[PDB]
Amino acid sequence: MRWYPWLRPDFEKLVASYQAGRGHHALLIQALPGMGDDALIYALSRYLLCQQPQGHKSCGHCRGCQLMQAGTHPDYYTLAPEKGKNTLGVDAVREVTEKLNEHARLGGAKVVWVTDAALLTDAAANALLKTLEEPPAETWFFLATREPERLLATLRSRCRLHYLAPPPEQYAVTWLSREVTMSQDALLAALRLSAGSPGAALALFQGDNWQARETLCQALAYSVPSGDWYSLLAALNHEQAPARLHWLATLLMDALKRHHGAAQVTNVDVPGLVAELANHLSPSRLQAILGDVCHIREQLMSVTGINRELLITDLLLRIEHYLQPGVVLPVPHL
Amino acid sequence: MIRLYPEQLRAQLNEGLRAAYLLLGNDPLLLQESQDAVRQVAAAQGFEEHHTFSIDPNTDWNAIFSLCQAMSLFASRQTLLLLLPENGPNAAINEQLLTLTGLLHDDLLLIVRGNKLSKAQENAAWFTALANRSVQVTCQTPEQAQLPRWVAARAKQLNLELDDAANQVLCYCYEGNLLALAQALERLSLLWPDGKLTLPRVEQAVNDAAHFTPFHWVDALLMGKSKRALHILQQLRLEGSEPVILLRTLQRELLLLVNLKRQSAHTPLRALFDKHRVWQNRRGMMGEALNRLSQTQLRQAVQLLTRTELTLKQDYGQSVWAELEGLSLLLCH
Amino acid sequence: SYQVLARKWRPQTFADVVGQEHVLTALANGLSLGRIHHAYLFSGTRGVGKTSIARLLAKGLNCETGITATPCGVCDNCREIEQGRFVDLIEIDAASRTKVEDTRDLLDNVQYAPARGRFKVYLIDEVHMLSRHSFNALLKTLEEPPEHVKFLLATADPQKLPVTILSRCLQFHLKALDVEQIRHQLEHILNEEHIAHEPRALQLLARAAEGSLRDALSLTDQAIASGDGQVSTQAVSAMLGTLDDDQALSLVEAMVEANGERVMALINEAAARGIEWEALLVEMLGLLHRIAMVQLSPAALGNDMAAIELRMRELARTIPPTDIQLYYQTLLIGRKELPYAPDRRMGVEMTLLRALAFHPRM
Amino acid sequence: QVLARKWRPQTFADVVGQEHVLTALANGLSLGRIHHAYLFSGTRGVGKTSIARLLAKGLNCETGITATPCGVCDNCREIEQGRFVDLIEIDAASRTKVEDTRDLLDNVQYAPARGRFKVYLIDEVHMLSRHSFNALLKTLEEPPEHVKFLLATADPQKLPVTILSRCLQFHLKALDVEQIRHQLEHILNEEHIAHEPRALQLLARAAEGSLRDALSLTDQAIASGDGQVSTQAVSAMLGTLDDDQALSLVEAMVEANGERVMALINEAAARGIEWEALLVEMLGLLHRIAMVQLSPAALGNDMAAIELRMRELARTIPPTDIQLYYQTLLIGRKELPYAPDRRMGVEMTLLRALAFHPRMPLPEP
Amino acid sequence: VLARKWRPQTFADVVGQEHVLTALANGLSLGRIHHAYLFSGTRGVGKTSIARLLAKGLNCETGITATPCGVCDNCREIEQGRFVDLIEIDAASRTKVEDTRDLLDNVQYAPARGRFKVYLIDEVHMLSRHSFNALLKTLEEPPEHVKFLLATADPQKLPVTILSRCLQFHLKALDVEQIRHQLEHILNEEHIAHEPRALQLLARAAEGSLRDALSLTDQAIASGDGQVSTQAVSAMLGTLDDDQALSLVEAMVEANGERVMALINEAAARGIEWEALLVEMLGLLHRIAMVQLSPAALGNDMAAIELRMRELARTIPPTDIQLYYQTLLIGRKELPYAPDRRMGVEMTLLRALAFHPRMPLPEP
DNA sequence: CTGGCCTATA
DNA sequence: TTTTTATAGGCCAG
Ligand SMILES: Nc1ncnc2c1ncn2[C@@H]1O[C@H](COP(=O)(O)OP(=O)(O)O)[C@@H](O)[C@H]1O
Ligand SMILES: Nc1ncnc2c1ncn2[C@@H]1O[C@H](COP(=O)(O)OP(=O)(O)O)[C@@H](O)[C@H]1O
Ligand SMILES: Nc1ncnc2c1ncn2[C@@H]1O[C@H](COP(=O)(O)OP(=O)(O)O)[C@@H](O)[C@H]1O
Ligand code: BEF
Ligand code: BEF
Ligand code: BEF
Ligand SMILES: [Mg+2]
Ligand SMILES: [Mg+2]
Ligand SMILES: [Mg+2]
Ligand SMILES: [Zn+2]
Ligand SMILES: [Zn+2]
Ligand SMILES: [Zn+2]
Ligand SMILES: [Zn+2]
Repeated sequence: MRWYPWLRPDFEKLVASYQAGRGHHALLIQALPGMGDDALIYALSRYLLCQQPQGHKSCGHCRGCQLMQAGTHPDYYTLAPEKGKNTLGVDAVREVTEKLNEHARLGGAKVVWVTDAALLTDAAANALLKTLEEPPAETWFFLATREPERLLATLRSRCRLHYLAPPPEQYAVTWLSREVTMSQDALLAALRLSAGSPGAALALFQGDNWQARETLCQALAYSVPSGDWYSLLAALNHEQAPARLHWLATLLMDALKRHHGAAQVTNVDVPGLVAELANHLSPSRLQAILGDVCHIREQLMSVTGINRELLITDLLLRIEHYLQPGVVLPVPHL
Repeated sequence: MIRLYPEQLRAQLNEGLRAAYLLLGNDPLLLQESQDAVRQVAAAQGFEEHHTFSIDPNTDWNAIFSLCQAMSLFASRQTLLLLLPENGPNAAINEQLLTLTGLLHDDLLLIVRGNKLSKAQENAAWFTALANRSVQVTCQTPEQAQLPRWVAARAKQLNLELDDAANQVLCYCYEGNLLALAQALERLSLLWPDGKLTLPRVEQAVNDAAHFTPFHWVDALLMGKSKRALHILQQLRLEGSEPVILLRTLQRELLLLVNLKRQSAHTPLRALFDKHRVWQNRRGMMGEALNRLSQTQLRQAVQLLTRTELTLKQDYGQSVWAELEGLSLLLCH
Repeated sequence: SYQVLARKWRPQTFADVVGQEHVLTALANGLSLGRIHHAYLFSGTRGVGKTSIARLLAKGLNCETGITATPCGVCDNCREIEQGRFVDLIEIDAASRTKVEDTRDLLDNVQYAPARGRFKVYLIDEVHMLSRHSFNALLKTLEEPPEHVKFLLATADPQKLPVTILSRCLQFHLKALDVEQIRHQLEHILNEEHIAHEPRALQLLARAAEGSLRDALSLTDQAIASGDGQVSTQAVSAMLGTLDDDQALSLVEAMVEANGERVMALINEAAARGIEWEALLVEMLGLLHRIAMVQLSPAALGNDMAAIELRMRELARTIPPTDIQLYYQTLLIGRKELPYAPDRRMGVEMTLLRALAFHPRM
Repeated sequence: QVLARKWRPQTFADVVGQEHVLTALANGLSLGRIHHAYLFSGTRGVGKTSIARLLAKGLNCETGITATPCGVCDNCREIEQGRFVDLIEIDAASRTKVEDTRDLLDNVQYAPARGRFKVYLIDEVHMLSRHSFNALLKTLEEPPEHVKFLLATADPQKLPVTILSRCLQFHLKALDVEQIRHQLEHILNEEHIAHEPRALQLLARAAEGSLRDALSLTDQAIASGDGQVSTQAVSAMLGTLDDDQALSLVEAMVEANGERVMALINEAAARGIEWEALLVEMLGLLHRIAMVQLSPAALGNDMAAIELRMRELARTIPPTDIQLYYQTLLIGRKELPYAPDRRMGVEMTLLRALAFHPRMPLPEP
Repeated sequence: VLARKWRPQTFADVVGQEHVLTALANGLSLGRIHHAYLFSGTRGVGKTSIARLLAKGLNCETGITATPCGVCDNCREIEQGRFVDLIEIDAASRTKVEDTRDLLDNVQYAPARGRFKVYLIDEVHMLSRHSFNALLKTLEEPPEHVKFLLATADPQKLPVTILSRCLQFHLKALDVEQIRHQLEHILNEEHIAHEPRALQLLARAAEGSLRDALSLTDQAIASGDGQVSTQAVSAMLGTLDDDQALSLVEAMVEANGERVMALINEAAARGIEWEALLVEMLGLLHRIAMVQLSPAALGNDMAAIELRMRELARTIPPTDIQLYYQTLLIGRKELPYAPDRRMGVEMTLLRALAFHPRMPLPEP
């Protein structure tokens, strides 16, 4: 969990309110992945739990800070998911909501960090509602998401919103150039793939990840001219599919942008693949395929347990059908 | 080690008893029947004390040290039974067994029930040094091919006279559930002392109760026999099979079909099967399929199997069984 | 002893409640007539007075002064309810205590008479989460409680309750609070709190409340931290994501002119200014609506548009009504499906791109 | 106090509808042919619990097993107050487990304390675990002479077939607009409460077949209208608007005249009427119209004041056209959540109507 | 009660089931008694009735016989309810192991009246794993004076390790005539008036169960005030119709709009959940479209609905069938938005009707 | 009253 | 060679 420089002022504004004792008991921070909301919170958590605060700072030498420092501090609850899983269940919430009525087991404040509100089960969300509207005293909640609009209506209105806007593109690229050594064009794409978030950007270069985009790009460079899109299975069928599908989505879109002669593309670093999409596919089909590729991505992410291989396979067999002349293409609904 | 089919057992247990009787297989009736044929003849050779013992990996190193002790001379002859885990003899139990292999008396008679064994499980020292001493009984069930003979065989041992056509009708109704086929004859001989089981006579005394695995279904699809399929579905329902399982087993195959069908333009049929490690007995069946089904039908099958996966796990839908009845028909044109 | 506005200002007497005047009336009305039911159910969207009112009805039943519709708030009994400490208002977090075993306990302790109050009032909130079995356990008792017992159910999502449960209740559907309703209330509060505000920023806040007082109060408390102490127009608008009127129209224009290169290039400067995408889409839906309207009668364009009106009327004259509906339609669906696409930006891009390639008919 | 509870019929005479159930029972008590497992089913509020209790009351009446219990003998009055030591009203939804059912069984053998019969009435019986169902099986097929089972439930399909085959099933039907109305009147009269005759038609309808839903609705009508059940009160509470203004906008729409459509919306707007509400009454009308086309007598009994005009519309407009207006007004609904502004959305929906109007489209450039 | 009174006390008295009875007869007759019988089949087709006869014929004072006498002390004693050596366990209320262990501790002591100790375990599917294990031990080593008659409607639940120790007799469902005849018999003996077709309607409604039949009659006899009339029975069965969805498919294809909108009204009384009617219809349409690809697509399941279905299949155009289908699915997609769920289903059929290919809707 | 096991609903 | 998941209700042996 790292701390990024673009947090300083967001932190300094949020602590302030707390420092006055007028902090809001239920802050929902919205940040892209990799924007460092987890560290922004930690900072806020640590400050709330330290018994000898040096202004904004946590001292390190008080009992509180020590315990916090060593995993175990009785009054800090983390609500992430069970290790094997990707939802955050109701039973897990209910422990935290109960123990919260016990006087602070070290007579301080109690802080609850909900790592990603998106992961609250529908049942977990509601269970959180009454405690969240009116917690005991000196209780402090922190939740985070990508997208507040995906969050239970009633949960949303008990929180105060704080927006973690990402730094200017320029700043972020200069940030990056100092962490990885890649082409300028590269950074820029990685960054743009990542909706602006440096570090979410940076994370692309760290994994097996960028090596795998190059593989998607290679494969794609073949399917386009030839019409073999089932050929993509191998580069897409992988646990990281939602991400790689999103990569493919942005390529289709960049091509659609060139059919319109737009200045920004996203995949700045592969303007050759972008052009070949523009050349061998009609607007009508670039667009339709963009449609389906996103729509599956959603399902792949939002349907518990759904079979990746079957879904990606059907998507590829079906794209090939769209390629045929005169087939009827998909048009969003409702 | 004298390998046997349950029918043959009765005779080679009369010749000579042997220190070890290995009952291996899957079929619930061939096991019970064999089991009992042995216990019966053991009492009758002086055996009073009979002990049973199910071996989980749960049996401690104190539960297997109360079995090795369970055989000391001279006690009136005792019949020690052992039951087996799903996996068979693990590395922990592969060794406990080794301890029993040399403790063999005319006083202690070993009986062992369970599934078939992995080939290097069978070839694990203790088992082959039991080998010239032991008898082994194949209890696998007969399949849609091998089955009628087993019926016309049992039919005769119960001295009943079955017709070509009545045989056909028992095999349809009771496939994969011998224990019901067996009572089927028992019930028919009480019905008619004649012993003559004309078709129409046997017809009236039957009920439909086959047991299939999801594999049976995909096979019927692969070979384009639709009426068979639909029967399999209807029975798979009433046994309450998780339909999720059906989806996934149809898919391993339907996706493989997609992928063969494509490449089959470029590389010969045979090289492809090799490429993919396609079990030999499956291979003729597969080609049949690849021949009847277009590269489009396959695609429609894939789209339609996908709609029913979503319909199941996203929409929490009822449809599923009927969506599969229909998928099943599509793959048979 | 600080607490968020959203919490402090919970109406503590009927007199202090905003709107919902049809509920407040039948409640006060029945309390007075003597026609007091045993199972009131309270519904509506988040933050419009559901459980604030339940709690008010409970003070009203138990008040030391008498069963009233206008409860004092100055007897041991109203104070205790205010603070949650009152023994004979049993408040259940249904969303937490959903299990039958739990609600069967509830029942086993109904037969017993009230401690210090006149009625034993069960307030089951977020009631839509009780299990199926829990709902049915209540069936017999909810229909036929002891004379000393009253049930007050509240939920945001009443669709989810079995129809057998509804049959047995009086259902009061609280309306969403009106834009002005929310606004006057915002004014009052910021005044009593002694905080500086600018009229037009209350305007933006009420709109953005999207019908809900709590929502509204939470936005306000966000204004007050973001704003350094003031709730100014400048501040709220930066925070909310509000648009300067030109940028929206320019996009509508480039959109109908099938001008790809410009729609994208124009979204890109929007991206840089940090615009709230759902706002864009909405403002855009709004202009398309004017336009289609004017085409009906020329006088339907507002005084409010003056600086735009030249560009509006053109779009009205040029573009066929039919083709404007497809534009509206397409951006509406696009807003709906917005939070599902991989970025918010990418969603606006797929949406406008789709719309772009309409222009020529045949 | 509370209507829904006060008016529970206390004799068969007092029960509304359900002739087919009432007749059968009565025909059978005097006929001396009396089952041991009666099962009562049908939607909420149609009289199953109250019939069940009436049967019990009739089975034990000190005068004799009779279809017309006397409502005065100790047993009758006692059953009415719910404190009769031989009518065991079992709340199946709390006693759901087997170990519970087993206790009920253990005490079946024992003979009644005061009456001809020990009557178990097992209400909301569909909640019993699978286990406790089968536990009932044998005792339900072959009880003792002095035992009777009255099962009642909202949904019977939940009951194992093995249970059903064992009992007489009386499925009470939901109630006619007219049947409910008559009752709502009787009660309001007897209870001395001023009412407008139409407020009753309006409630009887909103009741959606349920007599309880009806009374519950009336109760809060009495409260909303302050001691009076008035049409203004009722349609306020129901979100109906009084029927002219809805229809008038439909007509304006089919007649393609925009000015009036928009005007009628501006007028809807000063009243503040609820936007989804309006869209709904309109589909609500567009339907009855498509309906009346099909079968003529099908036009409702509630809209006498509007029929002249409705009839006219069914006459003059092609079904294919009407399915269009409904379609269009429907997705309008689907869209309303997402439209910028709930009004704007309703406005825009009708504009779509005019732009795609079949008989006089909006003017192309 | 009819269901109780007319319980066969003699083998002759039993309806159908001839393939069980005959084997039982001959086994008693020819000295072949298994140590354990299991009787299965659906609700009310003779499962336990036959169990209780095997007991009479097993202990008759005349001897072991196919033709028990029903008059000896032992035979009226069992007919009655209290025969010292017929232990009829209600295995559903006594399922725990404690209870089964205690039953079986007395298995060893001899029978104090007749030839055999007969344990008659009914609705036996309910016993625990552990109560089965315990039962098994005694069925593997049956005492001689002991026999075990096991009955359950759902045998699929007994362990394979028990099914393998009982001769299992699967009772058949009774045929419409088989049921009709017994109806006529009984109704006459009780001296009760009936029209030929009232009985044909009852038997059909019973769905193959002789109990569901007698239960349906007792009630019939009430609605008729002592007479079983077609006027009357037809009435009562319409009270109880599952019908509504299959019926609307038939009445939709035939363009009969009064019958279509009256069925929609019939549905409202029975008190339907509307999105559910729709779904039974889409689901019927599907099932039919497949009995167009093969006959085998109609289930073991379908029987009472069945005759109707095969005819619906023959007499329809399969391009038409996917036509209706598109319209119903859309009505569904539309139904939460339609103003009244009822109105929704109505306008969905009204749409189905005006866009009828075969006989369209009249235009002004 | 725990831990093993089964089931139904969404 | 045989499989979605989160929450719930429930039965049983010892
Ligand atoms: N009608 C209203 N009048 C005044 N304040 C209100 C009203 N509705 C909501 N609020 C504000 O919203 C906060 C939460 O309200 P609450 O009554 O819990 O809404 P809910 O219906 O969602 O339970 C209250 O504390 C109060 O500040
Ligand atoms: N047939 C009916 N006749 C008169 N009142 C009825 C009838 N059905 C329902 N009610 C009214 O609704 C109340 C609740 O009825 P109840 O019989 O409990 O319905 P349920 O069938 O759902 O148990 C009754 O007390 C009565 O006032
Ligand atoms: N074959 C049959 N002959 C005559 N009556 C029957 C027959 N089957 C069922 N019945 C009727 O149903 C009643 C109960 O039958 P039963 O044998 O207990 O059904 P189950 O198989 O469900 O235990 C009997 O009293 C009898 O009246
Ligand atoms: F937040 Be409220 F109870 F909808
Ligand atoms: F109100 Be009823 F018993 F469903
Ligand atoms: F007694 Be049966 F199985 F209904
Ligand atoms: Mg609330
Ligand atoms: Mg009731
Ligand atoms: Mg039985
Ligand atoms: Zn510190
Ligand atoms: Zn007071
Ligand atoms: Zn009386
Ligand atoms: Zn006799």
